[PDB]
Amino acid sequence: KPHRYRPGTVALREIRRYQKSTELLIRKLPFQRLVREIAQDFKTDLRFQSSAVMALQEASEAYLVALFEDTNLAAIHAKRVTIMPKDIQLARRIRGER
Amino acid sequence: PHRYRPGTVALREIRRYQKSTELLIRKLPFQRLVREIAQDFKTDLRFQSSAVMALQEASEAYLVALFEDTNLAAIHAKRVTIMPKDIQLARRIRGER
Amino acid sequence: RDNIQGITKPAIRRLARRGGVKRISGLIYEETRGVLKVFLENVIRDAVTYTEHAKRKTVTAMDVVYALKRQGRTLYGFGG
Amino acid sequence: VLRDNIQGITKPAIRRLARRGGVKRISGLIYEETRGVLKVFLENVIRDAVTYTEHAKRKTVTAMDVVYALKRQGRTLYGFGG
Amino acid sequence: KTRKESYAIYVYKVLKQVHPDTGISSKAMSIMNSFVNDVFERIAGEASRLAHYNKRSTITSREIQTAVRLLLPGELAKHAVSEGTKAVTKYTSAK
Amino acid sequence: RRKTRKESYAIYVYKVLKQVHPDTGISSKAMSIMNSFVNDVFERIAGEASRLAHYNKRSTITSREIQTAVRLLLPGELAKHAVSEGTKAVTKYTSAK
Amino acid sequence: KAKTRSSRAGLQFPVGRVHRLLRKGNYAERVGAGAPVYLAAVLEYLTAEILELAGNAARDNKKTRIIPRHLQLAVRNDEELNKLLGRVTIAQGGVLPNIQSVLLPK
Amino acid sequence: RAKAKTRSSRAGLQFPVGRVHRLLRKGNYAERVGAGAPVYLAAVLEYLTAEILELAGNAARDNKKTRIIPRHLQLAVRNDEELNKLLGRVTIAQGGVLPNIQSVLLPKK
DNA sequence: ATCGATGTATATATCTGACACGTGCCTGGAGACTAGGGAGTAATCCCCTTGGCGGTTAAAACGCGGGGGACAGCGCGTACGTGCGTTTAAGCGGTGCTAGAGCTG
DNA sequence: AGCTCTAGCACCGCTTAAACGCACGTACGCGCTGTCCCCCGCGTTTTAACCGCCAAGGGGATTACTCCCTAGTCTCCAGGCACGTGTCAGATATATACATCGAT
Repeated sequence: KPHRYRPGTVALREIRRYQKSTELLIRKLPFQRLVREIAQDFKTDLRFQSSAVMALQEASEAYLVALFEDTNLAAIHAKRVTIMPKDIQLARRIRGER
Repeated sequence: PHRYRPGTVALREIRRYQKSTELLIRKLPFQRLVREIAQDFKTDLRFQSSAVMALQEASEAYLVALFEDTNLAAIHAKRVTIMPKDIQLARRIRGER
Repeated sequence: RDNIQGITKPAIRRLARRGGVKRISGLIYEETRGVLKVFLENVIRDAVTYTEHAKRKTVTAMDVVYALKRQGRTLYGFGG
Repeated sequence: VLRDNIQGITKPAIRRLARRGGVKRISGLIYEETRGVLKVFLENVIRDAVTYTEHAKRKTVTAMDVVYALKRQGRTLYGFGG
Repeated sequence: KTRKESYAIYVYKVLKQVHPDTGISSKAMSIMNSFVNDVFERIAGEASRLAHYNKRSTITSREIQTAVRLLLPGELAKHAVSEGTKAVTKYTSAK
Repeated sequence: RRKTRKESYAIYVYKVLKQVHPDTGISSKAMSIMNSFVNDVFERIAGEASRLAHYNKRSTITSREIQTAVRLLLPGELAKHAVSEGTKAVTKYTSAK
Repeated sequence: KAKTRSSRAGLQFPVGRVHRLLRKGNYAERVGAGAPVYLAAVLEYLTAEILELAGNAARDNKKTRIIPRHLQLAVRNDEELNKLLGRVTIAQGGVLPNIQSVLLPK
Repeated sequence: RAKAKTRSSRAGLQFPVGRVHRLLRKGNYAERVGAGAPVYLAAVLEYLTAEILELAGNAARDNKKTRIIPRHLQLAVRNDEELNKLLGRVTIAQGGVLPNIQSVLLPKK
C-alpha cells in the first residue's frame, strides 16, 4: 500500500514550512478585488497603487497571524487543539476589539 | 442556624462592589507599597497624597480590567474558578507578556 | 459581493499554519473572513479619508502606512 | 527602608478586587499571581513617574507626573488634571 | 502663575443649556476638564500631522474636519462634522 | 523632468552596517525597513522631548530632554547604553568645537 | 463695542482660548480663522453628549448632581462613545454592573 | 574662513547631526532646539541602528547569507526580548514570524 | 407549597460641607491695518495605474474514508466558600515642623 | 540665588471594622470512559491567478502667477478666574411595602 500520513503529521510539517516562509499566503488578485470592493463603499471611482495593495496585504496577514496565535493560545487553554470561533471571539474580546 | 449556599454570598458581593465605586484596597498598605517600590529608583522620595490616590485607583482599574479578562477566559475554559493560567493567558493575549 | 469568498479556505489554513495551528474547525473560515473584512474596513475607512484630504482619488501606499499607524500597528517597509 | 509591604495587598482586598471584576470563585494562587502583576505594573508606572519627576529637578512625585506616566503607557487617567 | 485656567465655566454653561436643573460635582468637573483637554490634544495633534502630510504650514477647517472624521467614531463624526460646518456658517454669515 | 530630491537615511545605515559587519551586504527592502525604523524612533523621541519641554514650560529642547525621553520610551538596559553613548557623543561635542 | 467670537459662532466654548492654545501648542506655524471655531464647536458638541448622557444616568439614579459614577455610566453604556474612551479610565468611576450568565444560579 | 567640518565628525558619529537638527526644527517640536540635542539624538539613533544591524548580521550568518533580508530583521527584532518590547506594535513587511511550536502540540511516542 | 429572614423600592425630619451664586480685578481676547508669504488656480507631461488578451499551470474545489479529538456523562476529594472569635492595624483627629514646591529677579 | 508658605512626613492616641485563623460542608476541577462526528490526508477535476505583453489615458507632480489671509503690532476693555457667602443635595435616621433564597 502507498504510505499515508497520520492525521496531524503533515499538518505539523506544513506549520514548520509556513512559519519560516515569508511570502504572502493570500493570492494577490482576490485580495485586490476585496480591497476595491471595500473601498467602493467610501468613495466611487477610486484607484490604488500596487504598493498600497501590498501594504494592505502585509498588514492584514500580520494581523490575522497574530490573531491566530492568540486564538491558538486560548484554544490550548481550553484543553483542546482545534480552534473554534468562540476562541477567536474570546481573543478579540481580551484584545479589546469587540 | 441559617447558612447560605456557597456561591450566593459571592454573587451578592459582585452586585455590591459593581454598584459601589470607592477604593477596595486600604490606603496605607498601598502607600507603603508605593514607597517600597519607589525607593528602588531614588532614595528619599516624597509623594503627594493625590499622587498616591491616582496610583491606587489606576492600579485598581487595571486589576479590575485584568479580572474581567481573567473571568472571561476562565468561563471560556468551562470553569467558574479563576486560575493563574487564566491570568497568564489574559496578559499574553493583551500583549503585556 | 463574492470577493469576500475570494479569501479561500486554503488561505485561512495557510495563515493558521503560520500562526501554528494543527486543527481548524469548519466554522472558522467564514468567521475569519468576517474578522478580516472588519479589520480592512477600519484601515480603508482611514486610508481613503487621507486620500480625501489630499484632493486625490488614488490611494497611495504612504497613506495606507500612516492609516495603519493610527490604530497602533506601525508597518515598516514602505516609507516613513 | 520599607520591607515586605506587598503582603499589605491583603487576602480580602484581592477578593474585593475580583468581586468588582465579576469573579465568583477564586483559586489559592490567584492572590500571589495578582500581587506579582500589581508589583510589575507599579514598577513600570512608578519608574516612568520618577523619570518624569527627575526632569523637573523635583523631589516630590506630583500626581500630575503620575497622570502623564499613565498616559505614556496608553492608560489615560482623568480626574487628576489634564 | 496663580491663575488656574480650565474649562469649568464652559462645561457648566453646556450642562445648564442641556439640563438646567442638574448640577455637577467638582471631581466630575475635573474629569470634564481633563476630557476636553485630552480630546483637544488628540484633534490638534491629528490636525498638526495632516498639515505636515501635504506640506501645509497652516491648520484650516479642513484639517479639523478630517481629524474629527479619523478620531471621533462614526455617526458621532457624522453629527459633529456637520455641526462644525454650521458653526463655520455662523462664523461666515455674521462676519 | 524635475524631481524632488528624495530624502532618506540610506547611506548612514550602510556606514553603520559596514562598521559592525564589513563583509555583510543588505537588500533594498531592508533599506526601506531600517529607514522607516529610524524615522519612527526619531519621531517618537522628538515628540516625547517636545512633550516634556511643554510640561516644564521650557521653550527649548536640550540634551536633557532627549536623555529623559530615551529613558522613558526605550526599554531598560540598552537605554542606559544609549544614554551612555549619547553622553559620550555630547562629551565629544564639548571637547571639540 | 467688541463682540466675542463664541457668540459669533453661537457656541459656549471659547473660540479665542482655543485659538491661543492651538498657536501656543505649536501644532503648525499658521492657524486658519475657521479652525478654532470648528474645534470649539466639536468640543462643545462632545461635551453636550457626555453631559446629556451623564444627566440621564443621574436622573436614573435620582441624583440631582452629576457624580463621576454617572460619568462612567454615561461613557460605558453608550457603545459609540465607549471605544473613543476605551483606553481612558475615569476617576472614581467604577465599572458596569455586568455578571456573566454562567455564574448566575439555576 | 576655517575648514568646513561636519558636526557628526566632531561628535564622532556616522549619523548626520545637522540633518537631525534640521528635522527637529522643521518638525516644529519646540520653538528652540539646543546644540547638544541633535548630537544626543543622532548618537541614540546610531546606537539603535547598530544594535539591530549586528543582530541581523548574526541572523544572516546563522542562515549563511551575506545579504540582510527583512526575514533577518524580523528574527533580529523578535529573538531579542527587549527589542521586541520596543517594537511590540510594529509589523515588519516580508518578515514572517518566529518558528515557534507550543509544547502540547508536539506528538508523543 | 411556605414562612421567615433578607436585601430592596417608596414617604418624611435634620445636618453639613461642598457646590451655586455674587464681587473684584487684570490680563488675555477683541478691533484695526499691512505685508508677504503661503495657499489657490491654470497649463503640461509623463509615468503610473487601469484595462484587455493568450496560456498555463499551481492552487483551489470537491469526494470520501477514517480516526482522533470534541463533547457529554460520572465519580471523587479536596480546595474553596461561609461563619465566628480574635486581634490586628486601618482610619481619623490633633501637633509639630521642616524639606521643598512655587514664585520672582 | 532668594524668599515664602505649604503640605508631606513623623509621631501618638482612640476606636472599630477589616483581616486572620480555624472549623466545616459541599461545589466543582479534574481524571476517566464512551461515543460520534467532522476535519484531515489524499486522489481527481477545474479554474482562475499569474506572468507576459501591450494600449491608453488621466492624474499627480511641476512650474508660474496671483491674491488674500493670517502673523504681527498696538490699544482697550470685559470676561474668567481667586475669594467670599449662603444654602441646599445627599447622607442618615425612621417607617411602610416588595421580590428573593433557604430549608422543610
